[PDB]
Amino acid sequence: PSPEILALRWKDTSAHYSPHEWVAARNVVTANKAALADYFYESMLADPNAAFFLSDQLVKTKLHASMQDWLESVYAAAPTEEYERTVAFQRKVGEVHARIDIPVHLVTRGASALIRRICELLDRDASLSAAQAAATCRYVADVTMTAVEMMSH
Amino acid sequence: PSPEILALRWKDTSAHYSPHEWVAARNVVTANKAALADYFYESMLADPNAAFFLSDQLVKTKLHASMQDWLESVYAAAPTEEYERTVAFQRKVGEVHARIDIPVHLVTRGASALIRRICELLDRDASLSAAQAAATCRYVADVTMTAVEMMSH
Ligand code: HEM
Ligand code: HEM
Ligand code: HEM
Repeated sequence: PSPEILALRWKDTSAHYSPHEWVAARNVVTANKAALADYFYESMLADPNAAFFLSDQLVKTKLHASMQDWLESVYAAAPTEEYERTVAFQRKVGEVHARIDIPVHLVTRGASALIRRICELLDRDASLSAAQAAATCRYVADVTMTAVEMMSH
Repeated sequence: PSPEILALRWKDTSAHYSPHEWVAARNVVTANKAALADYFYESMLADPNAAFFLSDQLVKTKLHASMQDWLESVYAAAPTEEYERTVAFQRKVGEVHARIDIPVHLVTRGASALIRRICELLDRDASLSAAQAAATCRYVADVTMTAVEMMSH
C-alpha cells in the first residue's frame, strides 16, 4: 500500500505506548546493538535451517551491520516521527529477503529471539521500574511484529 | 493458501523448539487461561481504540470464552500435531475480526500484551529454569506472531 498508509500503521501502533517507552527501548537497544547483532548471528548459526543461508566471515560482517541498521531504524521511528523512513526500510528488507528466498518462518523465529533478548535487557536495567520494563517490552514486541508484517509484504 | 501449506507453516515454526517448550507453554497458559482472558479484556477496556468495540457484560462473557478457546487452540497444535485444526481456527478468527472491522494494529497490540504476560508467568514458574523460561518465551512469541499472520490473511 501507500507509504502514507504504512506510516500511519506504524504511528497507530506506536501511539499505544508513551514516549518514555519509545525512548527506553531506543536507549537500551542502541546501547546494546552490537551485542544484539552478535546474538542474532549466533542464533542463526545454531539453527540448521538458518545456517543454510550463512557462509563466510565477510557475510558475517555484512549481516552484523545490517542488523544494527535495522535495530536503529525500528527504534528511531516513533521518537523522531520518521515513520515513513522506517516503513520504506522495512519494505526494502522484505524485498531483499524475498529475492534470496528467506522463508518467513525463519524471520519470525529471529524476531521472537530478539523480543526475548531485548525484554531481558529491559528487565535488567536498573533505571526502569518493573512497570516500565513491561510496558517497553510490550512496545518492543508490537513494533517488532509490525516490522515483520511490513517486511513480509 | 491451502490448509496443507498453512499447517506446514505452523509445523515449521513449532519445530524450532523442543517438546519441553511446547508442553511448558501449554501447561502455564492453560492453568492461567481465565486470568489471561481477564487480563486481555482489561487491556482492551483501558485502550479507547479497543474499548470502541466493547459493550455490555454479555459480550464481556463471550470475549472471555473465545480468548480461552484461542489460547487452547494455539498451544494445543504442536504438542498434539493438530496443525490443521489450529490453522483453520486462526483463519476463522481472522474472518470474524475482518467482518467487524477490527484494525490489525489492535490485534497486534493485544498479542504483544499476551506475549509479555505469558512470559512473566514463565519467568515466575519455579519448575522452569531460566533457560527453559527464555526458550518457552521465544516459542510463545513465535506461535503468537504466526497466529496473528494467519488471522490477518
Ligand atoms: C528479525 C529478522 C530479520 C531482520 C530484522 C533482518 C534484517 C535484514 C536487513 C536490514 C538486511 C539488509 C537489507 C538491505 O540490503 O537493505 C538483511 C539482509 C539479509 N538477511 Fe536478514 N533479517 C532478518 C532475518 C534473517 C534471517 C532469518 C536470515 C537467514 C536465515 C537472514 C539473512 C539475510 C541475508 C542472507 C541478507 C543479505 C546479506 C547480504 O547482503 O549478503 N535475515 N536482513
Ligand atoms: C509471504 C506472504 C505474506 C506474509 C508472510 C504476510 C504476513 C502478514 C503478517 C505477519 C501480518 C500481520 C502480523 C503483524 O502485524 O505482526 C499481515 C497482515 C495483513 N496482510 Fe499479509 N502477508 C503475506 C501476504 C499477503 C498478501 C498477498 C496479502 C493481500 C493481497 C496480504 C494482506 C494482508 C493485509 C490486508 C493485512 C492487514 C493490513 C495491515 O495491517 O497492514 N498479505 N500479513
Ligand atoms: C491476540 C488478539 C486477539 C485474539 C487472539 C482474538 C481472538 C478472538 C476469537 C477466538 C474470537 C471468536 C471467533 C469466532 O467466533 O469463531 C474473537 C472474536 C471477537 N474479537 Fe477478538 N481477538 C483478538 C483481538 C481482538 C481485539 C483487539 C478486539 C477489539 C478491539 C477484538 C474483538 C473481538 C470481537 C468484538 C469479537 C466478536 C465477539 C462476539 O461474538 O460478539 N478481538 N476474537
